[PDB]
Amino acid sequence: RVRTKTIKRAARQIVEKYYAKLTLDFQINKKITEEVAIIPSKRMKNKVAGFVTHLMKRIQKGPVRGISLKLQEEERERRLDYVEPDTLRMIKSLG
Amino acid sequence: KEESIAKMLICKVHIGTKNLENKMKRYVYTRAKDGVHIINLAKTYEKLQLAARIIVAISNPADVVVVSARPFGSRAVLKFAQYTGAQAIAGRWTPGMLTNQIIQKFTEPRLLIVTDPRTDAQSVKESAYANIPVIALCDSDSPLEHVDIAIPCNNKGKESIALMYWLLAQEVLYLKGVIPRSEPWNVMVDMFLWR
Amino acid sequence: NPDPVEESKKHKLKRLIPTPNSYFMDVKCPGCLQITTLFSHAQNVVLCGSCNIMLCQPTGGKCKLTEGCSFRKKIE
Amino acid sequence: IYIPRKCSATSRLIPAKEHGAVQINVGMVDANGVYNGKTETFAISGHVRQNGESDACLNRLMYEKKLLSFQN
Amino acid sequence: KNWVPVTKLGRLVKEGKIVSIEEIYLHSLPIKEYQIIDYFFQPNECSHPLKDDVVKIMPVQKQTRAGQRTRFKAFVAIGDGNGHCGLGVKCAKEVATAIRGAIISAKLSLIPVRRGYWGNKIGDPHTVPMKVSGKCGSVRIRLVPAPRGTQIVGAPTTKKMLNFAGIKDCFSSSCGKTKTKGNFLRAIFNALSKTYGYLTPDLWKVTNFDKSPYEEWSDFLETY
Amino acid sequence: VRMSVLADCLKTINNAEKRGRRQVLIRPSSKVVIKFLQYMQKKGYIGSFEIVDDHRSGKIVVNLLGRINKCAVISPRYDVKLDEIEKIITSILPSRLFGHLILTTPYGIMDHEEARRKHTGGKVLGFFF
Amino acid sequence: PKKRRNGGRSKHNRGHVNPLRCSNCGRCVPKDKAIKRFNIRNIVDTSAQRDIKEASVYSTFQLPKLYIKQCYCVSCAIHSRFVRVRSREQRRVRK
RNA sequence: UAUGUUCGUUA
RNA sequence: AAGUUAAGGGAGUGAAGACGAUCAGAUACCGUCGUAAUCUUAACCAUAAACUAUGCCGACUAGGUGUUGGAUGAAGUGCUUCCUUCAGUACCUUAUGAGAAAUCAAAGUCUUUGGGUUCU
RNA sequence: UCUGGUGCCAGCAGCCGCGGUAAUUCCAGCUCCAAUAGCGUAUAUUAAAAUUGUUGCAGUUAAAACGCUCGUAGUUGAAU
Repeated sequence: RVRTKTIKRAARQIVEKYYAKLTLDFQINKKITEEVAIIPSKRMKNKVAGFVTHLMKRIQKGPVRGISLKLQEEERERRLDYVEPDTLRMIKSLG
Repeated sequence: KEESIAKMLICKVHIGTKNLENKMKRYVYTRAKDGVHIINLAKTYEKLQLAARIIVAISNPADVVVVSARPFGSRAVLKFAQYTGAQAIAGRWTPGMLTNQIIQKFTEPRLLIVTDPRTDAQSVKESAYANIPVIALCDSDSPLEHVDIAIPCNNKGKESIALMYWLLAQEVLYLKGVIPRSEPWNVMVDMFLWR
Repeated sequence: NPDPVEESKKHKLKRLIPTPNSYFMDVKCPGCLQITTLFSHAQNVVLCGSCNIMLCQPTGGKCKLTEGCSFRKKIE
Repeated sequence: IYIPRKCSATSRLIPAKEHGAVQINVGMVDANGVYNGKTETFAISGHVRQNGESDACLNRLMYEKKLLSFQN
Repeated sequence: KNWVPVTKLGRLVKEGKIVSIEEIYLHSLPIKEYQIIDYFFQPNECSHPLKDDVVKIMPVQKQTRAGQRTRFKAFVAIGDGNGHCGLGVKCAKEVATAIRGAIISAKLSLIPVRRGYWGNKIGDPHTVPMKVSGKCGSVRIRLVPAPRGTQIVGAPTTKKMLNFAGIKDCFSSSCGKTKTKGNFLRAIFNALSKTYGYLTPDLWKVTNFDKSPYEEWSDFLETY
Repeated sequence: VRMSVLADCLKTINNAEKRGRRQVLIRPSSKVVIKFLQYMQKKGYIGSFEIVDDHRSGKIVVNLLGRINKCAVISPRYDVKLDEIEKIITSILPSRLFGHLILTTPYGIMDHEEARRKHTGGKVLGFFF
Repeated sequence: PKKRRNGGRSKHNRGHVNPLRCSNCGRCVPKDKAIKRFNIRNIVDTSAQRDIKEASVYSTFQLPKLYIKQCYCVSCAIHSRFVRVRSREQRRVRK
């Protein structure tokens, strides 16, 4: 069946704006999609939300390709904080 | 001087791969009995201190870009760009940004720095369309097409690349007035190293 | 730079100034103390002067010589 | 009318549309080893860079100018 | 006219910080925009014009499954008759858009042509200072210097291209299939562009390397 | 068989100059090629050349200045009178303002201009420009 | 116009190469040009291996191998799919 | 690795 | 190679030929047989896509992977490998070299046209 | 890309082509173009033709390297 790039990019454009408002609940994440979006067809209004939920079930498991928000900085800071004979002769030849 | 020498020995720049090549006989000294070549390190030092010496000559550093198509060169080039004023792109290089003036990114430089000519030969190809000189960290087998200042080092070792970019940044800082030559440094190579 | 080239010795014969790779040497067999001249790349069998002993077997190059003897270059 | 600049390595003059020829600028240093706003320039023609000999030619030119003294 | 500043050489010429085209030819910078002639050879407040004319139109078809798919390829020549010439080709479905694109590409292919005096420095150069050859495909063309009173003794296309180049005195000699007008024009253009790359004994003296526009105005692009 | 030593010398000079190698070795030296080289030198097209004079009709090493477009021999050495110097020039030399056609004349190797100023055209050796 | 640099064969420093005969059709083909497959096969399939190795004696008897070493003409090799047509660029790849 | 022919002329 | 002449040889293959098939026909492709030929000696013939479709000699211009035959120097175990070099022989990459292009380290060093020479 | 006539006929056309109902090409009228007291046509010859090449061609695939080697005439021939 697959999904079209129009709905894929419409699903990507959202999330980044109010991830602090998006939450775990599937129904809530559905409702906020029309609450925030502008799509006129209700079939999209739930079809894109399906993929949005499919995207957030990929978080807290690995990289999810996007979303540069307040949650990519704590990880960055936490993650931040004799020899081979020819080469010994090189050292001795140079000084 | 002595400490600055001491802080680069422990790394693995000196080892360079097989494929002796031709235009790097000056930089290689002897191939090991096992068949792995070794770089002089008595030429790498001044090649670095001269590549930085031409980098600083760029009036606004943001006009220099640094490229690395490998993961363990990424953190190095991003950190070098962040610490100095130049800027870097890492990972995949979209093959239009130096000749295609229409694309959303574009942003051509005045100076190009290359982690590996063989790996990101696309950028080295594009430089010759827009008069970009190009410095490159050239391993013992790297091609020298469209390169002028070849820094002879190791291009596959994570620590080697990280140290090379770290002390290139160190030299381009010494060369300006940011901090003097005398004092030892504080920023450690693992701060540059791939995680 | 081809005038002051210095490692032309490893080069092939007829380098910048052609020069034979052969030479001449004297041979002293220990316990024999003989004086005679020998040609590097000698082409035929050769004998001693004091006490006749085989010295070098002629091959396609610098001969096999003997297991002993003190052989010294005649160059000045 | 203009006088096109000439490759410092091969002494052939660079045409208008080469786009492969480059102009390197090297800065010198004071006693303390610090940049001064004055520099010097080298120009390399496109065909040397394409052949890959640009590195050796730059080594030779900078040795002639005593910018670095490892010769070759 | 009213362009939105994006690039750097375009921004540098649009303000007017670059006063001629000789320095950009000197440092061999590519010209990527027709701006670098819009704000350079304006019809008003300018010394000389640029004459655009359409040398040839070629119908050219691809022969797809359904039909033919013919598009038109326009060859145009540009030139100030004073040392600046350019040749441009563009293929498009419609002749009008093909002409416009060819004009654009001819404009940004503009090159300096070394007219070469043969009698006197006081007299203006009138001919090529050179036996210059140019080749493209099979056709090869020779431009040979001529005394001052001559015309351009050459084919009609050679005349038309050399008039734009500003050469008024030349012997032309051709070989190959000059019937292919595109290759003929490109060969003539190649010969013209090789004039400023010959290294005659006059240009033996070494000259200082002047600052590139980018390095000389780098701070001017720093405030934005 | 080399036939012409000068032809070899000039082809080697031209090839080395095209590569831009700045120094070139010509193995079979001769007095004719020496006079040709020093005439090129006098006209300023090459630098200091030096003959390695071994016991074997020695060699020559010349320093190039990136200053020569084409140097070539003309074989056979057509005998040219003073009158057709212009006819040969307009066909060979790239302009009548620079470039030299080298003549061997009863007075020695010389270019077309000085052979004209000294009369006595001769045989054509080669050209360079 | 010279499809292959080597002319479809492997002859150099040679004037004549003695032909062999195709194992499939029997056509004469120069030995340096023939497609040669050294075929080392089991006598029987794996099931018959399993059955013989139990119905045999010595309790360790090893089935002998078959060394065939066939050689085919170009037509027979192409028909039997020992060689493919291959694209123009891949035509140069030999291993 | 059975057989399986032909398509009037011009535009 | 075929072919011709004369002796010999004559297994296998097999121009011719004869059948059996296949087919609309099949004098062909397929099958069974089979003469000349194929082999040897002694004579002819003088032609092949006799082809790298690329005449011969000489010079110059670039890297790498091989490999064949010598020679030099060096080292695991009198043994064995590496380096340099000459002479072959290929291959890969590269051309701000060439070419109409395919492509070519020669088919380059050609309107910047001339090393010598023969044939077409 | 004017008007009539003819309609694969008659005819034109050096070559490419035009002519079966809208013929910018035939037969006419008007107009225009070119050279001009001159302007066409046929044949020959020169340039064009670097398609005879000394200057100055080409020979892997467009025509074209003798099957190969020896070899006389000829042509050419290291440095001093």
